[PDB]
Amino acid sequence: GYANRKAIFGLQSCIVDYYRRVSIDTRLVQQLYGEDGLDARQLETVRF
Amino acid sequence: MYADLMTRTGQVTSLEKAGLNAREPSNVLLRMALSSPVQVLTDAAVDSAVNPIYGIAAPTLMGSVPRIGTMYSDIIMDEKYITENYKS
Amino acid sequence: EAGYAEIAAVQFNIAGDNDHKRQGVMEVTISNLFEGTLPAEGGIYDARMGTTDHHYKCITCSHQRKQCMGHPGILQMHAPVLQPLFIAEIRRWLRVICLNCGAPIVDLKRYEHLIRPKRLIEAASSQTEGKQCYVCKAVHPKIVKDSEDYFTFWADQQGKIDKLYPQIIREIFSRVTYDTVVKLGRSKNSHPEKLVLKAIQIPPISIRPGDINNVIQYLVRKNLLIPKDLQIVRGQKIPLNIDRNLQTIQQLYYNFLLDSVPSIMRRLPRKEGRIRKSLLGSQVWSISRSTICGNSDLHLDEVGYPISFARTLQVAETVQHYNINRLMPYFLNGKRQYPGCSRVYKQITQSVHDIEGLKQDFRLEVGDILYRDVVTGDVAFFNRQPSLERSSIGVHRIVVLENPKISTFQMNVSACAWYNADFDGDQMNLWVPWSVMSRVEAELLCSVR
Amino acid sequence: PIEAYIRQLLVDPDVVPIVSEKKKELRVRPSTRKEIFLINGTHLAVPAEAPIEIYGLKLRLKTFSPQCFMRMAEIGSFSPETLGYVASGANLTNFIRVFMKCVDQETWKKNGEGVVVTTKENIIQFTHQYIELYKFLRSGGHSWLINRLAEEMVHRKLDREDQGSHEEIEPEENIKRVIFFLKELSTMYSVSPVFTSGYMPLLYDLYRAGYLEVLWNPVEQKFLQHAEQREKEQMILQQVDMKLTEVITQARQYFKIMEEKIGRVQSDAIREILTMEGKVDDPNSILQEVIKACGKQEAELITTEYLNIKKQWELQEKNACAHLKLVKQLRSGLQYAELLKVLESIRVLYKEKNNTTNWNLCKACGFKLLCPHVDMLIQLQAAEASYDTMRTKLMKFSGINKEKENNQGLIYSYFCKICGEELAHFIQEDRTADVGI
Amino acid sequence: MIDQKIFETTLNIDDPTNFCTNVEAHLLKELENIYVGKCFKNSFILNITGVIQRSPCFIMRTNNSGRGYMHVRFSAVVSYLNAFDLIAAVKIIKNDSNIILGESLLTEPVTIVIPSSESQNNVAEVGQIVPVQLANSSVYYIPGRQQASATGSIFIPKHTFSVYHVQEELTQEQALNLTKLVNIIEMLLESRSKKDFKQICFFEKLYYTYSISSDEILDLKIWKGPKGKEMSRLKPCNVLSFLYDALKNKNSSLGFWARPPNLLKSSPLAYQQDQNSFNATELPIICSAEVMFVTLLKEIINYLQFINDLCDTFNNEQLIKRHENIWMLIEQRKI
Amino acid sequence: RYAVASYGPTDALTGQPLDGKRSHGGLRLGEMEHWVLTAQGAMQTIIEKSHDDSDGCISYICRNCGEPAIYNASHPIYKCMNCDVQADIGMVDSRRSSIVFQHEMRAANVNITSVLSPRVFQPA
Amino acid sequence: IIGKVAKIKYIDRSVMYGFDEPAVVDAVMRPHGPNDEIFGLMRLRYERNLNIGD
Amino acid sequence: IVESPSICEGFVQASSQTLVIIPDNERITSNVLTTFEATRLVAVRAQQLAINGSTMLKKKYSSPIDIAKQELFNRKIPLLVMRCIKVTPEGQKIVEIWNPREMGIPLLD
Ligand SMILES: [Zn+2]
Ligand SMILES: [Zn+2]
Ligand SMILES: [Zn+2]
Ligand SMILES: [Zn+2]
Repeated sequence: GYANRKAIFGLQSCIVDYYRRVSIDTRLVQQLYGEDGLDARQLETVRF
Repeated sequence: MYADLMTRTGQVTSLEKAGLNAREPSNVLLRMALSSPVQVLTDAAVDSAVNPIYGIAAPTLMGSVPRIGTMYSDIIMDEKYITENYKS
Repeated sequence: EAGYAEIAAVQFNIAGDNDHKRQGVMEVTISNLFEGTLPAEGGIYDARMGTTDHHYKCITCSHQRKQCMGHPGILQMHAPVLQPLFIAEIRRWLRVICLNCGAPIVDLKRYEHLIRPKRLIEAASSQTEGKQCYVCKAVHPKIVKDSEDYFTFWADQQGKIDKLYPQIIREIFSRVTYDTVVKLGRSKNSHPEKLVLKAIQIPPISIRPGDINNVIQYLVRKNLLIPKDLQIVRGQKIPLNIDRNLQTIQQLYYNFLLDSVPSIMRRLPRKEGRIRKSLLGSQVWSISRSTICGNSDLHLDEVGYPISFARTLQVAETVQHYNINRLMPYFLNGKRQYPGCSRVYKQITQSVHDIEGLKQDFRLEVGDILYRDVVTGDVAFFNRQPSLERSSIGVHRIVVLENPKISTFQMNVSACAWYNADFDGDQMNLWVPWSVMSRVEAELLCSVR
Repeated sequence: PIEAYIRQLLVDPDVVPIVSEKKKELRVRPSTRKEIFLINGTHLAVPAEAPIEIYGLKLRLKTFSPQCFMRMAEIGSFSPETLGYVASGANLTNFIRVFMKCVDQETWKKNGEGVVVTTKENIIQFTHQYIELYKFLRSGGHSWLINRLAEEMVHRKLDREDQGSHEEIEPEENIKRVIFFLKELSTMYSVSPVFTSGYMPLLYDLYRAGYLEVLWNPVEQKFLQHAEQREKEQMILQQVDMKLTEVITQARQYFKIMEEKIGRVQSDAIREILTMEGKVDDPNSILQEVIKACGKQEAELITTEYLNIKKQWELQEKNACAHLKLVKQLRSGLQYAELLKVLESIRVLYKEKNNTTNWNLCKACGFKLLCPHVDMLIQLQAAEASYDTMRTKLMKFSGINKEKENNQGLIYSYFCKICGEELAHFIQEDRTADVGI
Repeated sequence: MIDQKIFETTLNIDDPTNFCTNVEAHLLKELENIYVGKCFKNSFILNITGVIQRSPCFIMRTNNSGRGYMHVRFSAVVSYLNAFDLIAAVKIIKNDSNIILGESLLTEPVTIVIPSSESQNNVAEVGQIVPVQLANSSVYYIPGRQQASATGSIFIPKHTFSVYHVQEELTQEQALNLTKLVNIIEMLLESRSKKDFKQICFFEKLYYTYSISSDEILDLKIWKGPKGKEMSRLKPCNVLSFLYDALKNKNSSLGFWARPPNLLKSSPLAYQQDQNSFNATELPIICSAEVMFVTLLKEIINYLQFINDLCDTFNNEQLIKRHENIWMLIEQRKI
Repeated sequence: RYAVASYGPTDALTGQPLDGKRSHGGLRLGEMEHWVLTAQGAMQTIIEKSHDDSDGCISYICRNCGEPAIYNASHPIYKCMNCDVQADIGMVDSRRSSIVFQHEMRAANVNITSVLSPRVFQPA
Repeated sequence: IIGKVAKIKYIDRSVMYGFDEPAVVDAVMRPHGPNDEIFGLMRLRYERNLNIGD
Repeated sequence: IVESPSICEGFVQASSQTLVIIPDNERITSNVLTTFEATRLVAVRAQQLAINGSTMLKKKYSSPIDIAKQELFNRKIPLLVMRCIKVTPEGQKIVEIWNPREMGIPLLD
């Protein structure tokens, strides 16, 4: 709980904007969310 | 998300009070909630700090709700569609 | 007449005498509490600062207890008092300016290259004792902090000791120009003159319902003792009774604000503090808790919910032309059958009506709000603490258990993986949305699927 | 009325500071702290009251920007004196620069522009010009002019951003037949076809319909039949549910009228027999009451009286009487002094003074007009009544007493016995006046 | 005065669907319901002329009501009352042992607080109407009120005046601006001309600074009124045609300008000189022509409106002779 | 087991329900539950629970100066004791615990001015 | 369960049974406390069987 | 010399903004409603139906939620989605206006 609360209060300001970037109210944290722009719930494990 | 946040300023910031003060110096209300409101509030007053409202803690501490998810995109009334289609 | 608005930014500043004089709605002049069953006007309980009872209204906003947020007052101190939060700041301003002409002693241009937050700190960090002022020819004494309290300051001129009373501190700080403040990093709103108060702000009644009132009453009573026309100049000897009275006033104010940080600032910090218990957390109505149980006949997106709890929690349905026929059987059952209803809101009277005291209506009026009982098929938020994952709060379809002897929240065993739950004695919260907006979003976003 | 006090109230604004010398004849004291200059040009300040000699005076010609004046006009709630002050500062007007320029000569020099006067009588002239300048800024003149020019410049800006400022063609044959399928399905499922270039809303519609096989497999007709079937069962179930719920409503109305007529004991007994029959909420309670405990006529009158209440409720729905709208203006709060006269205009329509136990009736139409506790509540609200003094007075209108011990639901509020409206609420006694003096 | 203004506000729309059917009609109706007849933003709104700009009908974000709001920028005709202004219709409402309150019956709803410490206003009668002179204080415009709060006193003509030393003249734009003032002058002057001369001259003679026993019908072919005293060999100059020719740039406006008590105030004429022959007890006010022109034209506007309101209110001999103790006090203070 | 009501006993200071079953108050939607609801995007649920069901109220803030104002539809009050002539009051959806929080900071000689969101207009 | 009024006419500081499950009054007595004064002591009994959730 | 504060500085009220609508052909945001936006649209429409109840849906349903969902699915919802892109220091507010009657609905029914 000590580590969980500190992690959230530092990370919670990160919100995906209309460019799928991750930013803090103006300031880019990621140029693209996850560098692929996808959701974790919508991933398939596929062999190449 | 951890690495990109901790390394967005060119230096490895932390997930503690010192790290938050570097990434987000002007977000007093979020900084007040984390560790010690009295110390942050005193420093904000002398510095004449201006706190924009964003994220979660800042809207929450002011009694509002964060602009996230369903609240991110606001909804406007379709003026043109109603006039031709609806009646008073 | 008041339009809709949102807060875009918040500005933090130091509150001076002018701010307190403007924002205050009344001036405290007496130490009496109540003149009978009403608060005494001019006291610390005056109704112009708000109301907390049903026995009287707020004189200012003319609202009841619920709709009045409180308004601040003014207490004109007979002698100046230092600001408890910014005492350290005062010390900084006592180590940079001359105490006889006000001009800066350190060279401002030597701190031009610094960022404005740290200019004053790194300018006052260096020793300034003994430096000779360039415009009045005065030697700067050393500002030593009294070790026995958090506010008293002494000036030492090579063994000549003096006590810097708050009036002397005000007279020293008021002689400082805004150019010095700006070139030292601080903004125009952070002028040192605001660091000494002569008109403190009495917090509104909504902040102190009903110990803090005792501290304020003590402060007012002991402030009345100080002569109103008391004058303090540097180097003047003071009678010991007046000195100890000023000590008591300042200590009372400091303990009113920073008592070992009952005080105002003690309400903020910890888990049971203002921020983490009243703002980041919340106590809510229309919520239920019970021990969870296993039920293999329920779907993974269904929760078994007792009928007794179903008749306590309600769902707000607005009466229109499309649901007049469906909601009508709920109306006729009332609190005597299930499913029924317990409470009706009417647009005609803009008020709230019971269902047992209202049985003379054939049907409902369009626009009314019906608070019906929870039925099978309703969606509900279902939560287990601690909430570590975002699947810890999920929306399940309610299956109402008609057995009156069942008091547990039953769910499929395969649904425990969402909440990291088991049936060794865990308890889980459950609240049924009633607002249409929250009920829509439960079905579309928060569904456990 | 000596010169000293005039120079003293000159000190009040941040403009016109003081140059001070130890060897002069003038002597005035300020009302608050004042930032001052000196010969040898040192910038100092003085406390609220302190004897300061006057070598001379300097009014600064502060230069603002037109953007500040535009921002104030956007706020549009400033006194004409401040607007004119800034307009003269922002070179939008030429008033302060005219009332000044009484300079004896450029006898002193610093950073900012300004008028400098260091004499014995030209300082008097400076004071007279300053007083007359603010007299003009406060008078009827300069108030028409500045307000008019601010309105004109705002209107011109609105014109600048108002008047001076401000493609698919054909789908493919595969998507042509898919959009034909969607067009035929629109009258059959919750789908409306659009003509976007990216084909994407069509893809979501097909995915949502659970049938994406149109794109490659020409088997659309079986899904059309499937949609027709599903719509058919949907309509059948909807109509069955509507019939069931109207039957339930009519049966509950019948039983409620039975309860109000023949009493709780007989009604609950009939509920008991129907409960151990599986036929509750079905209008065979009519037959049960016919052959049980009474005659067929006493149930015939129940049916006719049900129809009578239905007709009366329909007539009440048809009501368009004046009093109704008046009641709305009584239930909006809105300036107690006006709701008091609204209540005055409503009380003329009463019939028998209707003190207690029943509704007031409208003589103009005949239906219910206003419950008495509402009248008393309005009187108290207009009569500066506190909540406690309002909760206790509305206690003769209290609802059902210990007749009902409880309805298994914990309630903290009283209700009116005449209509059921919530009178007030009580949770705990305040008990804060216990500390008296 | 009565002048145009622009306001910004936010309106709450309870039912957005019905509102959006006729947005302009609903917006004008709601603005008229909310703001017409009230004091807001240091002014008293009389009419809502129109809406210049508006926002899309947003949906409120911070609550679950589904209600809407709209930002409206609208142009409205409002009234701003200045200091030292003339109101010729002030009916006394409250005359107690503490304070005197009167109400105006003109297009500027204003309550007048008359201090009951001067011999002029100490004795009056409740229900009597009287012209009122406003003091040198700002008119209070408390938001949400149906009236403007302002102090005032019964108008006694004064014996003093002012002299303006003008050294800088007009330009083309600075005279096109005063064209609006001269338009107001000519409108008020036509209003004067469309009414019978008997009460005009009665009121003008009674509010002359000195005693006018002789009768004269002085004419300028544009303004008509009784002639009074002169000042030796000095001949007035009509400020209206003076400003017209100054706009035509065939005249110089520099010098000393004065409006002495003996001068016909409501007339467009005033005194100009190359050197002060006036026996003024106040120092000349150094200034340009903008301030003197605007002040003189505003004074002419005020006195013309005062006379017009006096003649509008007092229609017959009964009204004028009912209040003749005020008028008696008026003659008692003239030279 | 517990299930209380739509209303009941209320805290005097914060305006929130009391604590737990023993006081007949409500149950706590704590810090970790607002994290989950924000993560899920459930914002209208937060309004229903943290505002409608706990302490939500209406706060009036003057636009011209950012200080709290005084508004009352009945017994018309439209005033602001910092500017008093140029008040432009706008209502903001807040909660009583936040207003109490802001007043406590002002009691500590910290000025709290709220900058309301500016008006937005079409360019037509 | 316990009637109690404070004389001001009267204000009712009564004690109400706020529990969902009904109880049975088992013992009622009026002892004297350490300050030699009457206080009310009531014992409520619940017939508890084993039910779902225990 | 940096002098005493004036009236030009110290304004609390932010200046008004001008809504700059990006033209349709120059839009960058997706032509597909997100689940958040679709949920917000359905909730707003359901609440407004609970207020007004006037709808042009040909089918009949006994709940505002169902009517709002069918209105969104049948592309007959009287709402627009405004996607705030950027607030410019000079005053402009660049936004994107999207019509939910011509975007792909992510919901399922
Ligand atoms: Zn209040
Ligand atoms: Zn010095
Ligand atoms: Zn009627
Ligand atoms: Zn204000």
